[PDB]
Amino acid sequence: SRYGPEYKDPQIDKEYYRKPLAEQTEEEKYERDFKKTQLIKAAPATKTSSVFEDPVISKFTNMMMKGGNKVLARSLMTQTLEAVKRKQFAKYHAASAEEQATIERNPYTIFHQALKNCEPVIGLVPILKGGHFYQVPVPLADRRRRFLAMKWMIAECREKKHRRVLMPEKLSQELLEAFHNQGPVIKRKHDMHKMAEANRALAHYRWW
Amino acid sequence: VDYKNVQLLSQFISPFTGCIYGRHITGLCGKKQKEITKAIKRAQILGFMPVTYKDPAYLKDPKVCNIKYRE
Amino acid sequence: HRFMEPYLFGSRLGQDIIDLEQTAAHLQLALNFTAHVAYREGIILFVSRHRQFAHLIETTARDCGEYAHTRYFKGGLLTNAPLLLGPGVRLPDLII
Amino acid sequence: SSFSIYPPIPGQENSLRWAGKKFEEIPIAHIKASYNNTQIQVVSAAHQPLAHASCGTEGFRNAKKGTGIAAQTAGIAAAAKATGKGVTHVRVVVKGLGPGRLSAIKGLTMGGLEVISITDNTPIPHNGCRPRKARRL
Amino acid sequence: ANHLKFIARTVMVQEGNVEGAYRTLNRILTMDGLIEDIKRRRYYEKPCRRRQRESYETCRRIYNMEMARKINFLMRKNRADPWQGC
Amino acid sequence: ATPSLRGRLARLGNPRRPILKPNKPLILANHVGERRREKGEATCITEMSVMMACWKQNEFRDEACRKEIQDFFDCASRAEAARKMRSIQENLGELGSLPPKKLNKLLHRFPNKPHV
Amino acid sequence: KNILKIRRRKMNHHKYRKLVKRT
RNA sequence: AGAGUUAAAUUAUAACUAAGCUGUAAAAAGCCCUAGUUAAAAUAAAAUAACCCACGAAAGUGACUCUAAUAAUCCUGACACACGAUAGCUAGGACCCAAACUGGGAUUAGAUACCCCACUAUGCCUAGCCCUAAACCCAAAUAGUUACAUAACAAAACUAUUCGCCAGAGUACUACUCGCAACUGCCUAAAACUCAAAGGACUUGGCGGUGCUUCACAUCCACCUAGAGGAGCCUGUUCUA
Ligand SMILES: [Mg+2]
Ligand SMILES: [Mg+2]
Ligand SMILES: [Mg+2]
Ligand SMILES: [Mg+2]
Ligand SMILES: [Mg+2]
Ligand SMILES: [Mg+2]
Ligand SMILES: [Mg+2]
Ligand SMILES: [Mg+2]
Ligand SMILES: [Mg+2]
Ligand SMILES: [Mg+2]
Ligand SMILES: [Mg+2]
Ligand SMILES: [Mg+2]
Ligand SMILES: [Mg+2]
Ligand SMILES: [Mg+2]
Ligand SMILES: [Mg+2]
Ligand SMILES: [Mg+2]
Ligand SMILES: [Mg+2]
Ligand SMILES: [Mg+2]
Ligand SMILES: [Mg+2]
Ligand SMILES: [Mg+2]
Ligand SMILES: [Mg+2]
Ligand SMILES: [Mg+2]
Ligand SMILES: [Mg+2]
Ligand SMILES: [Mg+2]
Ligand SMILES: [Mg+2]
Ligand SMILES: [Mg+2]
Ligand SMILES: [Mg+2]
Ligand SMILES: [Mg+2]
Ligand SMILES: [Mg+2]
Repeated sequence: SRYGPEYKDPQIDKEYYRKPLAEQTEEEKYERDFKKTQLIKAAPATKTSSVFEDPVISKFTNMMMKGGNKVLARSLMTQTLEAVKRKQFAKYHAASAEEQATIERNPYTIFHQALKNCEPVIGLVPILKGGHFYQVPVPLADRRRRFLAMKWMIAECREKKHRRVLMPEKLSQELLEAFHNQGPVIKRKHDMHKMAEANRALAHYRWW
Repeated sequence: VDYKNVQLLSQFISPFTGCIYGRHITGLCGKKQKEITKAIKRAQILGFMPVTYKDPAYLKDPKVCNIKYRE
Repeated sequence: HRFMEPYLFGSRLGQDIIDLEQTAAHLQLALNFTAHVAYREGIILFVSRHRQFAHLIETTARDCGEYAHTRYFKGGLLTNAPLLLGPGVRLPDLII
Repeated sequence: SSFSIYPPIPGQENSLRWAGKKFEEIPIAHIKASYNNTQIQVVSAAHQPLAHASCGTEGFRNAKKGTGIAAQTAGIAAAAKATGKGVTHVRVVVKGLGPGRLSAIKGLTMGGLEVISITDNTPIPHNGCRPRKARRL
Repeated sequence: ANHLKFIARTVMVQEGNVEGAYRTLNRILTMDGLIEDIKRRRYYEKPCRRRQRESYETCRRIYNMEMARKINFLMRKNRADPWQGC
Repeated sequence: ATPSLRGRLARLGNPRRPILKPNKPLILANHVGERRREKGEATCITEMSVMMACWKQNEFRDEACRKEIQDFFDCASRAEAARKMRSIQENLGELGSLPPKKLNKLLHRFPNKPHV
Repeated sequence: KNILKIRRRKMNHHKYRKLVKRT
């Protein structure tokens, strides 16, 4: 908040600025953007015009970080991606042509699919009625479900590993297990869905 | 107003319920609202007119009442 | 209004008809007084709060060389003159 | 298109058929909707019981079975057991004013069953028995 | 009970839409006070409580009626004002 | 038409006995009340129950039913859009009537006279 | 307000009735 | 006041069908000789009309029919005469449903309460008692006036004729008396003693486990991050010394 409310967030996308001539409403829109004499916040250190950066990978990176270490967390993220890659190459060369057509070697699509598989559909909020606290099923917003997915991942791969075991190892393990739906993280998501069905009547207590 | 004629009476009754409409609905002098009422009650217990619904036969008679159910 | 009845000629079909004989008799004396006040060099204020004729009245008073308050009347205006208007003041010798 | 909200009187010539049957021949779904529970029973026009489903029958328990979700579940279960005996259409009779009225009705609809008429028969004394005393003296 | 069944408090569904039919029904019952009476009869209300309720309701109705009447009588004068900044 | 006020209240002249006992005096106030905000109820419960039946049947594998999950999500989005966009338009448009503020101003322009 | 008087009488009477019961 | 009648419920009781039904903020206990639907007497109570404002002296009276019937050529008037809601009493009959009491179940520190279930006196009919209510519209009856005129609040202010009442607060709808089908009753109704006030209306606050709006931006809930409370030490309190 060293920026007044006057300051708009920057649009970092290059493709937007490079190819303007085919869209009327957007031409009018960013015309109104700069011509309004609108101040713009200085673009963040984390965010780049890079063609190689995934916002989700960056969020997970941040969520891994302890203290002020961007270096150590980016390190463990890099190492985990590399570990998933090489684990899938090791799984690729020991297989046969069919399974060489099937198996995915992209650590990015494995990350995104593992997290989409690990995100919960529905959730639980406590509600006070008649001097008792009842756990009630609540539909969740998208961002909340993504968050829950990532946080559950980091929670498990921090907590449940043996102390000898390194982080990129355990994390790549669980990324590949949650890709295939068989990981303890998806078991947690299932505990949530089962506790959301056990209480389903109590869905009337929700007033919103 | 005569208890013997069920048509005129059942004009002032709610079709679905069998209730008697009030003044704000029928729009009568107090005298005639009274009269209609007493008449209805008498015709109902003497066995001329049904209590719990308007007799289907009289459904399509002129509607004099101000109520609108279906909107 | 109850005090208006001696001034009414009568009521024609619910509308009240003011007796214009009395109206003339009164308006005579009113104009008489008003002129005598202006003759002796004293301040005449036209007061109305009605927004139709506000402009008309302000115009009228400006053209008689007289003063008009047609606006929202400030609370202590006549009672507490010295504070609202100034250190010492003259007050209207007649108000219309 | 002339559509009457009012039903087809028996003595009338009126021709409307649902699967060829007269309005009178259609089975009846009785829904008792009470504050603590909802019971549903589908019956022949001849008053022979076809199907019975309740919120208790549906494996809910005390407070839970009051809710509209439970009513809907019982409605679906009822419509299933009823279509098993092959009833396509039904006339609904709703007895009582409670949490499970509408839920049990559209739970009959959701349960793959067709509702033609919806009647409300709720006991309305013209002053019979005095009801029990008000709570919080 | 001794009356013929299905002639009263009955609505026929149109084109298979049940929700609108039930709505029509509920509006009927509410119109005739049947709902308020169903609700009021769940517990006995002692004659004096009743008397009080009726008196209050009638007062309420008088006030509401009269207020709505002054509203609609005054509604014309909500138009944009002619004399603005006079 | 308005229910009659003749002979209803207890007064020194009145022959009969009171019908109405007014809690507070019946005089038209120079303002109206503020609209009562609607009591909220649970939304999407139907689609939820459908989805939960789907789950109970298919043993809680999400891959099994992709329709009920997507439709519950769709419904929740329509409920959010409802909550956000309905607040403003329900707080402004009264349909055939006026917002309580304008009504009050109007009434203050033409006040009830108890006095005089 | 006036209820204070009524409360006094209420209590007195109650007490007295209790007394008659005992005595 | 009599006599006759019953639409909606509800129930004995069968007939199918279902294993549960009932009950709460939530449960337990209860019931499964239960529940839903289809049949149904008796009993009791009288939706809507009624946004009406009638009848009766008051209490009261609002399902239907009929009989009988609502004093005074109309001032006031008792301790005399006749009535008088609910509860209660005596005797006989009824009993659907409700329900003091009581017994179970919860709640709670306790809960001889509020909440849940069961059941009784009692509510109903006949006959006789009892004679009280915040029996208050806290505004006497009969004639008038809208003149003079605002303590406050409330239902604006007053004249005339009457009757009934009222002389600080408690003590006291009490003790003692008379009378009374009342015998834990009603009625009538003091004093010793105690106090210097007791009261009525208002004003401005504060408060409210009171209602309606609008909010909380590290902030209550929902939610994010890191810690404290457990270990050792460091340092400060409290005790003991
Ligand atoms: Mg009490
Ligand atoms: Mg009278
Ligand atoms: Mg009051
Ligand atoms: Mg005392
Ligand atoms: Mg008798
Ligand atoms: Mg019957
Ligand atoms: Mg019996
Ligand atoms: Mg048990
Ligand atoms: Mg009746
Ligand atoms: Mg007479
Ligand atoms: Mg006399
Ligand atoms: Mg008595
Ligand atoms: Mg007896
Ligand atoms: Mg008994
Ligand atoms: Mg009971
Ligand atoms: Mg006990
Ligand atoms: Mg008795
Ligand atoms: Mg009384
Ligand atoms: Mg008195
Ligand atoms: Mg007298
Ligand atoms: Mg004394
Ligand atoms: Mg007494
Ligand atoms: Mg005594
Ligand atoms: Mg003595
Ligand atoms: Mg904080
Ligand atoms: Mg630390
Ligand atoms: Mg710690
Ligand atoms: Mg420590
Ligand atoms: Mg110290």
